[PDB]
Amino acid sequence: LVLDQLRCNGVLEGIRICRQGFPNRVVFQEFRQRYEILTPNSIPKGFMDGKQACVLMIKALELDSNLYRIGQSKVFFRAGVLAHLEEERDLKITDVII
Amino acid sequence: SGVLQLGNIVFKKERNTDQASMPDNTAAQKVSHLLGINVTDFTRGILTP
Amino acid sequence: SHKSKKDQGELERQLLQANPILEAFGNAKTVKNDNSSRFGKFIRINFDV
Amino acid sequence: CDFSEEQTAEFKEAFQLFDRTGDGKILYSQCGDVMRALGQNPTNAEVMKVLGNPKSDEMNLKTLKFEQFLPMMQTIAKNKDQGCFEDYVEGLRVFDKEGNGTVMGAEIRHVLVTLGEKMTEEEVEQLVAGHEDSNGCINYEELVRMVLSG
Ligand SMILES: [Mg+2]
Repeated sequence: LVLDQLRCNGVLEGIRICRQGFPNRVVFQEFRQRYEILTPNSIPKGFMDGKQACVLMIKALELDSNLYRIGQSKVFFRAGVLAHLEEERDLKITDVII
Repeated sequence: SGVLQLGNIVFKKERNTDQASMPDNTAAQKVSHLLGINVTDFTRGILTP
Repeated sequence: SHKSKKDQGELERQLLQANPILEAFGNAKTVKNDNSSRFGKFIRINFDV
Repeated sequence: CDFSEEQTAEFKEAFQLFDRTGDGKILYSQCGDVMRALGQNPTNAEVMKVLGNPKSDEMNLKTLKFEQFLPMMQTIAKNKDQGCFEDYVEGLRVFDKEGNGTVMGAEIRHVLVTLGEKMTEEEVEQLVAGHEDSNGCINYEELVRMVLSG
C-alpha cells in the first residue's frame, strides 16, 4: 500500500528532478541584496548591472561550475547549494549582531 | 535627473515568447536610487504589473 | 505574536474555531476513516504588507 | 610603547572611581567593567584572550593590579577588529519589513535579547529611547549613530 501510494503520487520522480535539476532560483538583483556580506570586497561602490555583479560574487565564493548556472534573469543553484549560503549568511549576520 | 535617466532601459525581446526583459538594469537602479524606491519591486511592476 | 500592540486578537482566535464548526456539520465515521471530510474547502488567509 | 606614558595619570585617577577599596588591586570582573566603561567597547572573547584566561570559570577569584591594565589596553588598541557603521546599518536593515527602517521597537529588543550575545531586557530598556504610541516606530539611523558614537 505504501509503495503504490508513493509511485502514483510521483514522490520519487519529484525528488530526482530536485537533485539533477536546479530547484533553487534567485534573481540577479535579489541575489546581490541578500548575499552581499559574504563577499563585500568584490563589487565596486558605484552602480553596476545586476548580472555583472552576481558574476563576481560567485567567482569570489569559490563555487564549482557544476553547482550553478547563470541564466538570463535568474541565478540557478543545485539542491544544497543555496542552503549552504544561508548558513554562512547567518554566521556573518551573527557576527554583525555581536 | 531621475526623469532623465528614465528611458535608458534598453528592453530586449525574448526569443521564446513576447515578453520584455531588462538585461542591463543599471538605469533602473539609478532611477530607483534617485526617486527613492526599490529596484526589484520597480522591475516586477514594469515587467509584470 | 508579531504585533504585540494587538496580541491575541478576536480574528486569530476565531480562525481556530471557525473550522471545527464546518467540520462537525459534515464529518463523522466512515469505512476507511473515523473523521472524513465530506466537503472540500480552500481557506485563503489574507496578509497585509 | 604604543601609548604615551604621560597620559597614564588619567587612567590611574579614573581607576579610583568604582565603589571598591581601591588599594591597588581589582578583580577580573572589575577589569572587564573598567575596559567596557573607559576603554573601547571590548568583547568576552577579547577579554578572555587579551591577557585573560579561557580556563577561568569564576571571574570573582582572579585579581590584577593597576599597572597590569595598561598592556591590555595597548594590545586591544592594535588587535581589535571594530567594524564600520555601514555593516551595522545593513545588519539592522536586514530585519526591516517596510524598507524605510522604521520597525517597532519590539524588533530591536528581540534581536538584542535573543540573537547574538542575548542582552538583558532591563539593560536595553534604558537605551531604547523610542516613543510608545499607536505606531511605536523607531529609526535605525539616529539610534545606531548615537549608540556607535562612543
Ligand atoms: Mg478527508
